[PDB]
Amino acid sequence: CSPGIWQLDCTHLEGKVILVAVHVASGYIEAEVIPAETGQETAYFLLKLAGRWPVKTVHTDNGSNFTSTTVKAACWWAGIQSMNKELKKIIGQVRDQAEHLKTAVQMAVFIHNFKAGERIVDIINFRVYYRDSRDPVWKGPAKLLWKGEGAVVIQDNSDIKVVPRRKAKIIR
Amino acid sequence: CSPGIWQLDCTHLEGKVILVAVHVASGYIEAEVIPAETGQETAYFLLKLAGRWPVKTVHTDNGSNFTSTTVKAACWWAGIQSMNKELKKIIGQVRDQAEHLKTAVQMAVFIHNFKAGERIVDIINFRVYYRDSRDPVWKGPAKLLWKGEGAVVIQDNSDIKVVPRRKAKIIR
Amino acid sequence: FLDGIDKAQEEHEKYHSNWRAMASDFNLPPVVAKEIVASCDKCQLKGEAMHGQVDCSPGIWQLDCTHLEGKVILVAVHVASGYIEAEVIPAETGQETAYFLLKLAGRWPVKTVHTDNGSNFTSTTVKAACWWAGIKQEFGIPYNPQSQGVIQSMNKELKKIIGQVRDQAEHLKTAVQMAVFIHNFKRKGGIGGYSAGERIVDIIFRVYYRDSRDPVWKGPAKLLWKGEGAVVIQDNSDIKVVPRRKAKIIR
Amino acid sequence: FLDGIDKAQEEHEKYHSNWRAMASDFNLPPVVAKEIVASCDKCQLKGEAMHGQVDCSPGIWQLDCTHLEGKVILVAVHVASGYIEAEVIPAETGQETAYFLLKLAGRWPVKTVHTDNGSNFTSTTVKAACWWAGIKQEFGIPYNPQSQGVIQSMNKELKKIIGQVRDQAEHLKTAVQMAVFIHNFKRKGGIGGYSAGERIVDIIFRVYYRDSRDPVWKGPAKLLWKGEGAVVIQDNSDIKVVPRRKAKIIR
DNA sequence: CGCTGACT
DNA sequence: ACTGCTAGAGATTT
DNA sequence: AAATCTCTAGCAGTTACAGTCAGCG
DNA sequence: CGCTGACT
DNA sequence: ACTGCTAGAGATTT
DNA sequence: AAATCTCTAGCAGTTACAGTCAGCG
Ligand SMILES: [Mg+2]
Ligand SMILES: [Mg+2]
Ligand SMILES: [Zn+2]
Ligand SMILES: [Zn+2]
Repeated sequence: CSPGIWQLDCTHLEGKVILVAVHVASGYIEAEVIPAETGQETAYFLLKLAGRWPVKTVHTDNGSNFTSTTVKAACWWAGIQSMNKELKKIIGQVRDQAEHLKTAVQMAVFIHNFKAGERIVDIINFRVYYRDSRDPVWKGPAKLLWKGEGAVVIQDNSDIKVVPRRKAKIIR
Repeated sequence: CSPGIWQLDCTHLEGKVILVAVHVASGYIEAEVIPAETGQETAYFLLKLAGRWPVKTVHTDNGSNFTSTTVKAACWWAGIQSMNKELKKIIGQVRDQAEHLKTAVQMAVFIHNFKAGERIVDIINFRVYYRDSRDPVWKGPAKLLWKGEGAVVIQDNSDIKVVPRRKAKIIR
Repeated sequence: FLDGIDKAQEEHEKYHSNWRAMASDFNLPPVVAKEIVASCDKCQLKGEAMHGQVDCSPGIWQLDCTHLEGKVILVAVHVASGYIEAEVIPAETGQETAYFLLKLAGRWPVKTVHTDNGSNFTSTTVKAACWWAGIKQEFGIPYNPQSQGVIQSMNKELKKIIGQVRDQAEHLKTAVQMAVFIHNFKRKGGIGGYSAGERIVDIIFRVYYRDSRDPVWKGPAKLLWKGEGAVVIQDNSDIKVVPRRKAKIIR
Repeated sequence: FLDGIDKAQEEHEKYHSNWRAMASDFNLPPVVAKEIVASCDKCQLKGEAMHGQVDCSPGIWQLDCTHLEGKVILVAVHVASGYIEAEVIPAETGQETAYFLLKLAGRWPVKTVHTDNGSNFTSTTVKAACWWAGIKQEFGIPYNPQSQGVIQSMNKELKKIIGQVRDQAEHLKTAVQMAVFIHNFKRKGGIGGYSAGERIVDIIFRVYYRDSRDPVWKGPAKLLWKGEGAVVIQDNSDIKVVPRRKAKIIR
């Protein structure tokens, strides 16, 4: 399965439109209140996802807010049911926790996604970059010997060093 | 003779006061238009000379603009006839070269002093400080081998260098 | 001690000479000279001449607004990856920000937020939001924008990119998110030549001071705490933080 | 050449990617990448990232005004010795300045003056004055205060010293000349620990640019001359100087 | 409801 | 055809 | 202690006004 | 005399 | 009880 | 060419107004 696959959909909760994209190969969901059915806010949404995640393909239907040529232009520049009802039920749960609907929408997206994030992380030994005291230069690839909590044990070419986590970054 | 010796005097050309100090041991003269006879502009004048040259002693008379205690306070904080007539005659010469009198006063002081400056310089081998290109750090004592015009020939510990005069200073 | 000291203190208290002047002139050593200088109150203005280092942890997210074409942009940043979550705010208030942090928690793992003491970010609405989301609300010094420095630089580049692609839109918010696309996925460099999605996915006494835009350095105050970059002090039960560039310590 | 180049130019002309992005993405070398980047107009904003070095000759004297307590101070400086000739101006105009330069020529050997294109220093009165005194009137760039940089720093220290000794006067001009005394004779350091009287007596293509406080970098223009620090250019018979920090050259 | 001060 | 700098304050090495 | 790096504020023509909201009356 | 623009 | 930074542009050494 | 120092603008809540005078009408 491919990573750049997004399935689109929309519902009409409280008589208000909600537009949702779903990472198929992880089931990872982002749903946002669209004020009005049109290609404008749609292309705004795919433009957000475009710069929020690496889109390559959107799967969708013949709705007028999707066949709008603004979609094709913004996308040219740019290059599931059970989930809809999952978020529907969760929205039903936390509707009374927040007055505005859009709030509880993002609360349901939060609940589903974290309470799929580490799934997309799973879709896509270690090297460490660090800073000493009073020397804002970032330092070379440091061989991670151990990752601790609040401190980390690195090795450069001649010095096994302690560094607090507030001055380190660990990248493959 | 001592360097910090200044003789004071004043005249009244065009019915306007002019106050003059004279370096005795060089005859070096600074004369300035004082608007009014008082210790205020007087102490202003000795306060200028105090920060314009290293005064130690002023020789003067019992005039009221001099016995004013403002003089003694500003001075506490701070720590010839033929010249008066010399500048008088020169002022007579260049009076028609400038409308305002104060102007021609400073023109006469200019004429006398440069047309005594190098005398006070005479009252009080070489070391050179320099800057390279794109390195605003000032550099060490460089043994002057020759002083040229527009360039200078220096020696540091291992490099006899050319430097243009726009990037050099020569101090004993 | 030596009458040179007394006349050095009269000299100093009339002219506020430096330590080399009194030292060489009155034939004194540099230490007691620096003790006469350091005994003075007025001469002690300049600070320590050193920046710090912002905390660079995965769970941190900088946050700040800016201004353009009459509109108020809000900008969220990841400290490590340089990633962006930017959007337009129709009119700045705290509720819309709280909705934005809810938007940023529902997409990205947030643990704590480091921004300034602006109006919004102290409201109660934001507090309830980061409370619900398990996010810790951190603040910094008021008049030390460099404490947020990371995000500030982003605005520059963000505005820079808007200089390039403003002719590709009839509206602002579009070009904003376009710039976000460019910076996060299409530009590369820094760490190992990654774009911000690649990085973000790879990771996942007497103390004188001034404040208040007041160049009048403050009188002696009682040092409470010393860290690395800022300090905490007391001037008549006035407990306050100061960054070291804006402060001086007298041991 | 290679269709990768064409799609790199479409890519670039839609997103304005940098050279590493196009290079690594479309599997190209860095040189032609930097040629696509350098072929673009919009991306070419930033300049050369380097300061110069002001001419430090004995016969030079910096000159500039400043503002304090509603009054306008005038400040003359020697570049080498750090010496000062400061005074208050009752109300800034060119004639009073010309009288001041006459005052500074009658006390100190002047050969040439380096200041800015302010109103006064271009008037004819000053020209007649430095004409009579054998003094050469030099100017600098308008919107590059660092070209006078020396004198600017003096104002800081001068104002700093006025912070220390303003309670020793009923008038401003007094405290001004007091500060002059302190800085020139009583403070020491720098060269070898001298005060300014000791030192002063010891001595004695396609080029894009911006100006006019306009962050819109300018279109291609024809380089006329290259020195060390600034350059001279032509945009449709618009002969003008630009400092290198505010300019970029395309070979 | 003012409104203050506090930071932006 | 012209150009950033100065004075302190703190580490650090002799 | 005595020297020798290393680094930053503020100088540059200059500010009183806008925009919010927690907290106190 | 305006006044413009040009820099501070 | 907390902390300046980022992306280019140009020399310069491998 | 390919890497590796080295260094600076502008970001920070934000500007329309004052002060002069050479030059052009
Ligand atoms: Mg802010
Ligand atoms: Mg000026
Ligand atoms: Zn003092
Ligand atoms: Zn481009």
